[PDB]
Amino acid sequence: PDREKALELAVAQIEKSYGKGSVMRLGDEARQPISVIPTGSIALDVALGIGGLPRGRVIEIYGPESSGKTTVALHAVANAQAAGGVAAFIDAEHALDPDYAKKLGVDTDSLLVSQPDTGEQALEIADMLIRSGALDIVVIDSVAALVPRAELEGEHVGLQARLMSQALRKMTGALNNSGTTAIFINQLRGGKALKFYASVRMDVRRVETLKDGTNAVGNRTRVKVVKNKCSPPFKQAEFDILYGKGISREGSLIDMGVDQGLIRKSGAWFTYEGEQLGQGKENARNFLVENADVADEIEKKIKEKLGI
Repeated sequence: PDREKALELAVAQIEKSYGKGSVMRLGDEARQPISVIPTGSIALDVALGIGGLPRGRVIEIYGPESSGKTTVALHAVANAQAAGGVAAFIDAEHALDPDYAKKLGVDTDSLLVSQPDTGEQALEIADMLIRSGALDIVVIDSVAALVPRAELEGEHVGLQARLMSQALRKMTGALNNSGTTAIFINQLRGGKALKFYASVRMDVRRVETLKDGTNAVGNRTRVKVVKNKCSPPFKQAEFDILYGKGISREGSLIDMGVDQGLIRKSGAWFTYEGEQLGQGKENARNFLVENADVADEIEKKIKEKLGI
């Protein structure tokens, strides 16, 4: 007790001097904010502690080419919009499939999109939009492609990382005031700065291909929250990304349903509330999309349990 008070004291000071979430026990509960941006997977939302991505903060989603990181970012955009928010996409990759985006739920027609000339222009344009205070979310695709005017014009050579540092300093201010979430997408082969400014960092991988007899359906995706200033870090989540359709909300609800024991098994059968969802995972998955009311109740109960 003599020790516990001096430690609590120490933490309180640390917290007051450097920010809430500057230290925490990994077992601690998450302090729930007013609103967050759901990710598209409840499993990830849970892994994230606060039921989704935080507002007013920088976020980094990284992984190899074709890992699903864009898909996660696109789902963030869809939810933000679905709650009546405005969204922006700073595109230096020129890779966006809007039909795909549309099928996830993105209102593409009303999605702001910029295809910048340079790295600095991209980040300036980003800041300018953020300072409006009219945006809920902005996605920057991508870090690697934020090439500096000088490099794009002719001719020292370490300045791209310096451009990101400078830009993030400014942006972080604007983001905090505005309540806008910035997502940076990033490859593996200016991340040195982003790594520290980011309140959340998500490591995304493809784990394995999905079945459909002899032809596939998609990829089981794994995400580790390697950095989280809003809740205990180092948590991970797994969910399914189905080609042309995105994250299986339904499949994620089942997985977490059984994880929490709200959903039970009678062998291959999935029980809920004493009634059967389906035999095998895909019928359960299909049953939930055809029956939205019960899918929302499963989600309802999952959040009630975890306080998400």
